[PDB]
Amino acid sequence: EDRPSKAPSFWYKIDPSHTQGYRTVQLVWKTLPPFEANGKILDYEVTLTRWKSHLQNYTVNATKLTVNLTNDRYLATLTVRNLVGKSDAAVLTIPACDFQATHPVMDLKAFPKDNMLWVEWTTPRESVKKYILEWCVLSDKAPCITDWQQEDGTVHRTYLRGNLAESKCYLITVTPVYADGPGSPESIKAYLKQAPPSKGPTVRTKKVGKNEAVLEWDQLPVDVQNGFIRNYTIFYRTIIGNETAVNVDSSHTEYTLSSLTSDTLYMVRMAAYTDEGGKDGPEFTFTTPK
Ligand SMILES: [Cl-]
Ligand SMILES: [Cl-]
Ligand SMILES: [Cl-]
Repeated sequence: EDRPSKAPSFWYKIDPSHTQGYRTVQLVWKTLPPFEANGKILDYEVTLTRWKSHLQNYTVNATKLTVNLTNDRYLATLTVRNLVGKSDAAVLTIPACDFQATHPVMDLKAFPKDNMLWVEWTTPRESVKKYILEWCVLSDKAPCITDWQQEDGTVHRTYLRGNLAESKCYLITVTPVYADGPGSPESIKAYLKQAPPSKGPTVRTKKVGKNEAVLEWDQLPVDVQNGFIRNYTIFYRTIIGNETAVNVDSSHTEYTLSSLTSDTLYMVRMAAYTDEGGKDGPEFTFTTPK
């Protein structure tokens, strides 16, 4: 048989340590797909070498390792081992603490097609070794827990290899990786599929005159949007009259109704719209003074 056929995908997250002078580094990798593992994975090995210092090695039986690094630059390697031998290594530079990330991807966009969420960008002008893509759902009913994947340096379009949901807003971040460290990240929001909002805006009067009323409302919580809100519509009518409808820019949170009749009972509601349709909020009432 054969040893594993490629290095695992390999990345890290870094934070300040409780110990002065150190950084807590969470090294992470993905279990190779079975076709690349070529047999039972026995374990992994990480090495860490600080510039002009002694190499540290760790045997790991898991897909994550937490280490304490100084503020210096490190070379990190990861190999996966099976009964036959060791894979080629995944290699990263973990830069010194004064490292300035530059050279982000340009023209980042994301869009659904064929039931996958595609992400594409213009390649940076530098030689990219590989890319890290990260994503999480934006929601007030669940924290942003990231999943991630790795791409070869020649890639400029790919799809997220997760099993995603419709009507959820994904925050997607693309980071180029260079020989000397990560590039600066860029992020975009996108939906695998949009739907009409689950709730409409709740409208209230700020001020009411004989012939005008100032309305205001809070923006919809992201969770209930189910897509990018493109615009609102205000519908209003005298108690005895026909309905009037006026469109409102999605970036606004106030609007003045005009040409109102004095001494009159008004009923009013608003709807919010995504590309897929709209949803009415609750009806509200006010009476103009005489
Ligand atoms: Cl991956
Ligand atoms: Cl965006
Ligand atoms: Cl008025």
